[PDB]
Amino acid sequence: FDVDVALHLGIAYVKTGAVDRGTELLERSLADAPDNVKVATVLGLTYVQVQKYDLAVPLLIKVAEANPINFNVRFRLGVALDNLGRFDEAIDSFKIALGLRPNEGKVHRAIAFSYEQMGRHEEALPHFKKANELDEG
Repeated sequence: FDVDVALHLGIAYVKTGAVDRGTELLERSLADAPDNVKVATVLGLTYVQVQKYDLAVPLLIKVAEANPINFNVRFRLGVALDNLGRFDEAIDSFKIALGLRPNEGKVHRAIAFSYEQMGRHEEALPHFKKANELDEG
C-alpha cells in the first residue's frame, strides 16, 4: 500500500467533493506510519497561505490527529475553518492553540473575531481584552 500515492490521491478526492473517501486515504497515509506527516503539514499550512481553505482543512485535521500538539497547525486550522464559516470548529481549535501557548495574543484576537461572526459579542470581549494586555505594554 503506497502512502505517497494515498496522500495525493486523498487530496484530489477532497478537492473533487468526496471529502469522506479522501480523508480515509489521508488518514491511511499519515498514521504513526511515517513522515508523510511532514509533507502533509507543509501542504496544509501552504494551502492556508494560498487561501485554498477547502483543501487545507482535512489535511490539517489529519495532521493534528497525527501531531496533536503542533501550535501552528491548530492555529492555522482555526484560521481556515473561520474562513469556511465553521466558527464553532474554529473556536474549538483556537482554544487548543491557546492551551499550548496561553500568551499568543494573535490567538485571542482570532477567537474574538470568530465569536463576533456568530454575533456573540459578550463572549468576544475578554478575548479582545486578553489580546490587548498580551502586547505593549
